[PDB]
Amino acid sequence: KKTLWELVGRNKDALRDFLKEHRGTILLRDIASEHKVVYKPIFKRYNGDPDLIEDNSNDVEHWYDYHLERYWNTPELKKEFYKKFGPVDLNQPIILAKPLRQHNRGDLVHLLPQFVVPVYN
Amino acid sequence: KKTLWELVGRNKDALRDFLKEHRGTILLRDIASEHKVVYKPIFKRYNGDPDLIEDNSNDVEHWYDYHLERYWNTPELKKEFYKKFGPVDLNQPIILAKPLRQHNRGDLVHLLPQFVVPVYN
Repeated sequence: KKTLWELVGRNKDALRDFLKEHRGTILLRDIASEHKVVYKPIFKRYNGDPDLIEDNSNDVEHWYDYHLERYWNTPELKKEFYKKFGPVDLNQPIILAKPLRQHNRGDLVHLLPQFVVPVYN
Repeated sequence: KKTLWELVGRNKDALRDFLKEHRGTILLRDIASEHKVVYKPIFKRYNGDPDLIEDNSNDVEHWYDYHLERYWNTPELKKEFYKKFGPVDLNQPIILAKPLRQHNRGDLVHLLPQFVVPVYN
């Protein structure tokens, strides 16, 4: 697909490398939400790696379900959702990020690589 | 076309007072990008003063170099760029602004006063 998780072929080390390589330019758009917010990933002041939460399949499942339920909530929309994104990848990490919108100083979000596309890749 | 930073005497309190005085009648066109998009100056969350960033001249250099490399990245264009804008002024604040409609980079941009010209209504 065109999502970040497919672009790195479902591999957390490659995801971490990808984000690290484009630290100064990289933005992510949620395409699983109706309101196409673009987000700036958070990086760790130290080693310069992205701030990822690894191995929390519980939170992954929640975010996955949350989107399906909020935005793709009809039998029809549901078949397309699954066509676009596939079944949940419980092994993906969660990316720490802030939405590019006004007054975003506090705002942290958890994004699934499965649901985001790089801007400008 | 005289830039905002020139019009306010390269003084950062002068810049703040200018955006306060013209609130509601000025927009800002980014003239350092290929597409010269017009944005609206963001005012502080519960608002009198413009939402500027004044403490970070590494972010100033980042945005100045960013446009140079993206948009003026031939020998010819780099000359025209420099002749037009001059060296980066590290004393300038960063202007938080938002697009007038849905934008590929999201709904918040950082604009250099050195790279923008006012658009009046």
